[PDB]
Amino acid sequence: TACSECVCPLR
Amino acid sequence: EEYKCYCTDTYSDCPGFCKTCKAEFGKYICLDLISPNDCVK
Repeated sequence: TACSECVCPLR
Repeated sequence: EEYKCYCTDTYSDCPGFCKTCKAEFGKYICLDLISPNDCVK
């Protein structure tokens, strides 16, 4: 469990 | 999700997952890089 706002716009 | 997602959630203090952070506008900001899966919903 890291953060709820994960930045990753590029699967 | 991709190469290495970047944790940028905000908090009230450096979170155990984001030992590196900054308190701005009253909240915090994470600037770490981790991605053990798609995301934390």
